[PDB]
Amino acid sequence: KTLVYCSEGSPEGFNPQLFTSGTTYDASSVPIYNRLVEFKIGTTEIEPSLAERWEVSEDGKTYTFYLRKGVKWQDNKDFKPTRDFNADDVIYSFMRQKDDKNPYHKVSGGSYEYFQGMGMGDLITNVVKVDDNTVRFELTRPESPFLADLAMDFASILSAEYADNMLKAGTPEKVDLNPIGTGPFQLQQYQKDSRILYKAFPGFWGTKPKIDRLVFSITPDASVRYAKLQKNECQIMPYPNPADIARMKEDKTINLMEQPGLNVGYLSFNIEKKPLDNLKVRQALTMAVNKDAIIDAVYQGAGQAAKNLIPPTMWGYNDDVKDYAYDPAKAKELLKEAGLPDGFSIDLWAMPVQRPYNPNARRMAEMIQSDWAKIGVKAKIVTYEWGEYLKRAKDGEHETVMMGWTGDNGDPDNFFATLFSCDAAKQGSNYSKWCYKPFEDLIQPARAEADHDKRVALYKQAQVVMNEQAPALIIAHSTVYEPVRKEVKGYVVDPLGKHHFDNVSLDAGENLY
Ligand SMILES: NC(=O)CC[C@H](NC(=O)[C@@H](N)CCC(N)=O)C(=O)O
Ligand SMILES: [Cl-]
Repeated sequence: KTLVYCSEGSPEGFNPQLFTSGTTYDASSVPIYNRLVEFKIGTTEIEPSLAERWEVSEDGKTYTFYLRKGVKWQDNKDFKPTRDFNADDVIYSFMRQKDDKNPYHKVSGGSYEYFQGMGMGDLITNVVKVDDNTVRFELTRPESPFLADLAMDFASILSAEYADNMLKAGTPEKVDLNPIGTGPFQLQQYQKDSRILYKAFPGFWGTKPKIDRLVFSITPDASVRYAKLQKNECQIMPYPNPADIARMKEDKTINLMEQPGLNVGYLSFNIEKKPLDNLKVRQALTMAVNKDAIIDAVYQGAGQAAKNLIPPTMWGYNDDVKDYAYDPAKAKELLKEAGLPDGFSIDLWAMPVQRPYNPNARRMAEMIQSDWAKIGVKAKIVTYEWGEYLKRAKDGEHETVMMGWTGDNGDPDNFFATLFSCDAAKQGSNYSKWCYKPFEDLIQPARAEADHDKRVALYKQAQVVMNEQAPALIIAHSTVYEPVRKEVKGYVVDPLGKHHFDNVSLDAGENLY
């Protein structure tokens, strides 16, 4: 049986270590690779995966994983494995990211954005082979999110034998170009911006998928995606046009699943660029924007105007945080107070693809542009190919940039630290380039703290500190809609935002209306 998924854009590549977009993860880490541990689908409950069990030392600084035996690696034209998954695969996977003397560290540019943005290098002091089936992580300090971190895409396990061979053959880049995993699907063909083809991996260690061919039809226009869905040219699609939601609910070919998103959409201010280093200017740009008007016009009601980086469904949420008011007059006065009575010009980057937290960045940019103009700020809307967009914003080239997040592990650390820490400003996904000690003073002890109520207290104050400094314009938390042909059984919406096909089957017959 063949399932066709209409994806929203092209993946950036096939080694998940090197990238941060859900687009890439759906095409790489989710189908092809495994992690040591895995969340139960639809939840953030951690379950055994490549590690069948683990122990944690009483001081929390040592994690020992006992690895599943008999796990086969995939094969391709350049690689046939001579051994099964073991500790060396795990050690290669992490040392490549951590160690600049590992031969693969600079391969494909070595942009381990998650690894570096989460400060995993300062945390993980060693990864040790206890024996062929036992690996030990040694940490410099306790880290409550660490187990959840190992369930994330960036911590996918790559093949050390494959890596060995490709290095000896003088073509190490093939590890990143031609993926070899332990997972349920293997990559068969990729035609850039057109299609991805997968077949079920016969030697897969887990429960076999109920489909044996998986096709991604790369389809960036949401209206075209829905047209294909109605024709059953694809059976699943993400990010429907917000205007389409009403007739989709009446569409008897599909089940329209919906849930509150574990996500956020925002506009990052690059505080390295004038005049965005000025606090009153950031507050003025924030107060000029009517967020409720964006929820109405861009999301067509399907979300909530935001004051905090984390959505209401994330624990630690601080409801006592004080929203910036929509007040252009006062925003103009703040600019005057800042010594900018005649405003200024600034660029506003908007991605060209739909995101779970932003269904139409272009249209939203036009609204913010119109809002900013009322206070004398002239925004220039800029866009890039999705992969290039992320790369250049990571390089700090933007002045302001539209951005967002679906949580990866259910933990507040994965929002506050991964998006707004100093580590993330230097080498991660903090495109505000904001590095602020009183923030660090909260989010860093919060990771090390094991007491849940104490973690809640620290994150609540991190929201206060962040709101006071306005390093980003926090716009929305959005409703998630996932249209699925009724012929599809077994599909489960992921609050962590990836799309999983290893669990789905297709009915015998089909609806032709
Ligand atoms: N600027 C960035 O690196 C963020 C891009 C953003 N990524 C994510 O939200 C992560 N958490 C991947 C998880 C997911 N999308 O399912 C994106 O738009 O994909
Ligand atoms: Cl909020």
